[PDB]
Amino acid sequence: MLTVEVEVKITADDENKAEEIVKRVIDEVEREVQKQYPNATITRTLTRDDGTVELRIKVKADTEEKAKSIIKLIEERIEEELRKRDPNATITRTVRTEVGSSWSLEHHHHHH
Repeated sequence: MLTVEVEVKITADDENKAEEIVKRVIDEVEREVQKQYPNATITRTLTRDDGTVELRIKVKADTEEKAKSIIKLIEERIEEELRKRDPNATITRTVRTEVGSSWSLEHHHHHH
């Protein structure tokens, strides 16, 4: 299993109330993901910058694909519940983990 780190930049009308909603929502979704994926660990850090609630989600899951599933359904919910009262509630996915560390497989064809 691997850990996936994304930065979801949540812009709302009230960054105070945006923080409040997104806090509860992830925690309510967390307990429902824990029963689907027992080994998957949901971690989140809301850090407010320039009026944006910068939600950095860390999902340690079986694969990256199954982690992105968890991330996406969180990004659904946190924008839905927030948009109901904050009209300009829009989340920005910025992935902070890159998976594609290439290497030179140099092999000199030297046999006798």
